[PDB]
Amino acid sequence: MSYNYVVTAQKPTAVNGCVTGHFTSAEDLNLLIAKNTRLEIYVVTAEGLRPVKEVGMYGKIAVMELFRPKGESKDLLFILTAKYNACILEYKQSGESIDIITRAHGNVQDRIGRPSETGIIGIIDPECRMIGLRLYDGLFKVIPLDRDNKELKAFNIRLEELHVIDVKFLYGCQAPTICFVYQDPQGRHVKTYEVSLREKEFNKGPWKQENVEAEASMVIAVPEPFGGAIIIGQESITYHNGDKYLAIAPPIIKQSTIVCHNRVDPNGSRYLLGDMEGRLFMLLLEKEEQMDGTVTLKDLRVELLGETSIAECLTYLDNGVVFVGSRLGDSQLVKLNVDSNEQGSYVVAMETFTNLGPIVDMCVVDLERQGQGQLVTCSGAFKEGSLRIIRNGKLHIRTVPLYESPRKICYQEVSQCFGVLSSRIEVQDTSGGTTALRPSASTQALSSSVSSSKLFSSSTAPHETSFGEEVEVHNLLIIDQHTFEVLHAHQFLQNEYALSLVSCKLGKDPNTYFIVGTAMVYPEEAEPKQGRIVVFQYSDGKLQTVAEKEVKGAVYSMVEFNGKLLASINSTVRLYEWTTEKELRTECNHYNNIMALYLKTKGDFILVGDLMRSVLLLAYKPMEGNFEEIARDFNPNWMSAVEILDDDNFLGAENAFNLFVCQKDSAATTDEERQHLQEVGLFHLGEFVNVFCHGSLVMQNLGETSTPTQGSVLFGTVNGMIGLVTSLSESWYNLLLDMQNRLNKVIKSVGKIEHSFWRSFHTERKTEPATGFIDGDLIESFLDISRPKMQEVVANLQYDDGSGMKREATADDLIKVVEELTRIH
Amino acid sequence: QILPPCRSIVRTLHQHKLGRASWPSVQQGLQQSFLHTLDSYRILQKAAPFDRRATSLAWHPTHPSTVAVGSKGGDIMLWNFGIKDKPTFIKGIGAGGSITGLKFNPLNTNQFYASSMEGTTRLQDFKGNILRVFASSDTINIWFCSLDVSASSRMVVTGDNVGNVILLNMDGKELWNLRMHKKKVTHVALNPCCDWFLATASVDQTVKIWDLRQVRGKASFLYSLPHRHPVNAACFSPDGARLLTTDQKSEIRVYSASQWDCPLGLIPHPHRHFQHLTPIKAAWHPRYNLIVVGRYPDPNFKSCTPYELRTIDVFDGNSGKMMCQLYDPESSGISSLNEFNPMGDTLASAMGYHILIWSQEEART
Repeated sequence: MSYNYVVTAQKPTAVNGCVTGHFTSAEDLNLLIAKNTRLEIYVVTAEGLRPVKEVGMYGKIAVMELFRPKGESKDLLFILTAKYNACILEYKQSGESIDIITRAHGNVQDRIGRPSETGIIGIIDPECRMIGLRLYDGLFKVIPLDRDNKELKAFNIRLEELHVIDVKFLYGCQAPTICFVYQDPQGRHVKTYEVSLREKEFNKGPWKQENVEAEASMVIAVPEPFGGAIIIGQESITYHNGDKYLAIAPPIIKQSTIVCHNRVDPNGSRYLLGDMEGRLFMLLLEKEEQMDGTVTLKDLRVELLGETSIAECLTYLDNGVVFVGSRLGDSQLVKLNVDSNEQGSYVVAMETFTNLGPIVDMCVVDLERQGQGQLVTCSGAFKEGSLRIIRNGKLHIRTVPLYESPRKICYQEVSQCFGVLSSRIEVQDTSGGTTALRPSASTQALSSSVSSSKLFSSSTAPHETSFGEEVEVHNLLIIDQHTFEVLHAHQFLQNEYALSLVSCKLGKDPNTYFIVGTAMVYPEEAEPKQGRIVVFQYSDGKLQTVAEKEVKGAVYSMVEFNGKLLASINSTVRLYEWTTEKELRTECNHYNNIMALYLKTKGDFILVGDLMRSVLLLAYKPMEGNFEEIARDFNPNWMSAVEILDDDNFLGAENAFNLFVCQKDSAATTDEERQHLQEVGLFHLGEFVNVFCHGSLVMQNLGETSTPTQGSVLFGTVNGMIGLVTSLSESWYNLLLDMQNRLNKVIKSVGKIEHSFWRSFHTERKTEPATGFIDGDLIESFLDISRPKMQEVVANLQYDDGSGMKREATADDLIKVVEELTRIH
Repeated sequence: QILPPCRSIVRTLHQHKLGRASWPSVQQGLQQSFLHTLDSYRILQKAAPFDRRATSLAWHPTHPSTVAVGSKGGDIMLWNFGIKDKPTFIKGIGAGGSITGLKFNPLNTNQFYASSMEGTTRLQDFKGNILRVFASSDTINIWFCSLDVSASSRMVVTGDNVGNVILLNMDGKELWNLRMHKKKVTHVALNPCCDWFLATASVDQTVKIWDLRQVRGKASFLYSLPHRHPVNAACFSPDGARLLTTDQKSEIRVYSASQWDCPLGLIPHPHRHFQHLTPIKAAWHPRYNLIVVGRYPDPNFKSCTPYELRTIDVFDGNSGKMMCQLYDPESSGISSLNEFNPMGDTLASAMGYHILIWSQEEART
């Protein structure tokens, strides 16, 4: 009965993977980049990148590696999805038409299995004898690379080692051999196995197991003439090959974990290394000659190259140019010089590529013109953190670097500024408290303040802190709406995290306040036992503390409610009134919750999102001053966000990247039945939704009666994808669902993956087809297919143009429909 | 209360909102949180009696506060909390018609399947009307023992005291009743993520994994796992990848997908079997890797804990060790059965002549 339409407005920008090779031709140097559903293919130039192609796959690209079997003139591409769709692809170009043809596809999902902690791993042997996949503990999946393996059939080998840290195929082995690091009660160790296809089993590797560093975390399989493997840990770097053993402990690497690596020279003589702080290092291999003409590794040395965005992945292209693919910050093209500049860095940025992710919060404001909404998003993470300001007229994006992590944002019209919660990282100083690693918005504000509310220190205890523990220091920033200058910074207490923020008017008081909810953080607490509501007033460029209220828990969420303040603290919902003396005073409480993370409101109704118990509909009862439980979503769901479509329709998002829509049971004849919401809509989005918000980007044609869509809810994602959800009537839903089926019979799916499988509701507990949701991306895909195939899509399709009698639909009719639909975002 | 290394909940939650930290780390922390709050279930909420002993228990899957229970004397009760409308009852012969298996109908929640000592696998309503008998012994001193159902496959299955299992459709159509074991079968269960391989447990010191579509040839089974003692239950997880099994002397085992034969781990715990006592059945928690079981002390068992009372023990699945202990005086009976709701906020216990509800704390304004 709830019918909705969902569409992408800005595709994801975060980089999930990157590889180099020779994909489009043996002579071409290609770069492939994976952003979570999108694959971008560029040509490497001396100066940078020429875009050649961008495709969407009906799947989350989890593995992406290029390989070149014997007898092939150019490389093929293997991709694996999170739903375990494996496929081998070939590049085909003819004229200006480029198409990726499906050479092989198959579903490698097991009938049963638990996904592993360190996630999916996929590797391809250097000699293209087999593909290896780590999906489940205790198993190693092998897809033999036979020419006949067009279904990508596979076999399982038991792996005795259940907690695998990393694994790679070795080079220079005359049979396929894997080398992998695993964890057991004895610590972390490195081991090898040969892979026997004809026995479908492991055989003993060529050299024995070794104990490795306790935080040994990455394996690199070294090519000839060196051969062997390098193991990268947090405190040590080792190389092992048979009787060869060499370890180094450079102090430089202690400050941040190396998390990505890349081979510079095809013979392995140099690597680039990136750490969690975005530092970029060179790793250099010294050769040792031998009388027999082989070459072994003599020594390893590391030299700091410079600083980048925190890199998820790196690929050296050519000519000292490196592509830095980031999910946490903007991706980059950088140039490597042999000699340093004045400050000693060898890195110079060439090009920056936008990253909207992570989108942790956002709001819509008519900054410049009435009715012309612009989006302001809390973007990024640590020193790469930013605000992003997005406006139509495709889109113009202004970036405001903050150098720290935003959490929430709201707009305060009467002061013409924004309030933003943020957090920076500090470490212990030489003798004193803590120090920040660089300047940032909270440390570069026009004015500054310090706390004095000593209600926090109730039975404080001294805790011994080892040298250099990092801490999150939280602040509230006041930001100019026009210049985005840091107007003010208010620092919260030490070890106190600010989690929620609202700007609102309360009671009969005409003043507007900034309201912040916090929690005191100790390491050993499973949940918070203390927190604050803090009411500030902004005037004369500063925050003034207006009021405080101490509670025994974390204030997850707050919202203004008919001049009152509703708040959720761990398993409780409390309602406070704002007194003439400027204090919060409790009206009523509700207790039946596990963990109330998410709140939204409409009228007197409240939608509560639980950590693990999907969603709940409460009502405030004004004629008794307490709550009545209206209904509950009795399906468990690990929520990430909720939203109210309207009085009757309730939106939720879950950890398995699905959305759902619930309604009251209209056909209920008893209170017990009336209390059950029914999950009437389901849809696999494929993204992690953190935030919904009301608003729209497209200019509203005020009084635009008779459009297909009703309502407008934008949402932001970790990958920087921005989407819109809206409501639909029944007839349009029926029309567009029939369109989906007809289109899905026409569109060529890369890897021959069925669209229904892709968009199917899927968890480790249940798999169900989608319902109640239209895939706006699928509808939009109508406009790029050829006209005869458009006529095929509408062949034998009954269509009602406007208001009237039904008739045969023409291609132009549906072009007009989809074009009208494109203007909603 | 006593818990191992873990910290920084709000940090981990935000890291998940950033994509840095993976979901299962958060799931681990929140499993820890659920156990932490479970240490505050100590205030026993509710107790409920009726006539002759309780033998089997089942949860209304969709609804949290409703539950069905079946007695030693063929007495069924259906009970909701916070209603106070004098719960629903149906009586039986009262002496030798002990129902011993009970799961709800996923279709008509006011119905239920049942297996009886009378020798009548039936499907019957809570109003009293017998909808349909499914099988029959047709000779006394031969009765049914086990029962389960699946909706995605639309199958019903049930086990005997002699060694043979029956498999029907919801509308009859019996193509089964070949013998599986030589003696009584205590429990049987279907997979949730797939639909067509099965698990069965028996008094034969063996637990068996079947392929209900492929095997037809009188012990051309798929897998057979041995034991040191008989088994009272072998129940799948909801995820489907970890199989739990429980003995009669002192043992629990966790088997994986990978090599059903060999075990991952053994969870020793005493639940020693007895004639007049209701047999013990360990159980999963539907959405974590926890296990919840009732204890029945043996003075000869090597206790790890120095305090040995008639407690309800909770464990973590993939480790081996414990995390919490439920106890409440006024209820010093021994909770034979324990089952969490599929919902995840409530727990039912079956003690001798008593049904208990162990819900969380009610706070104060």
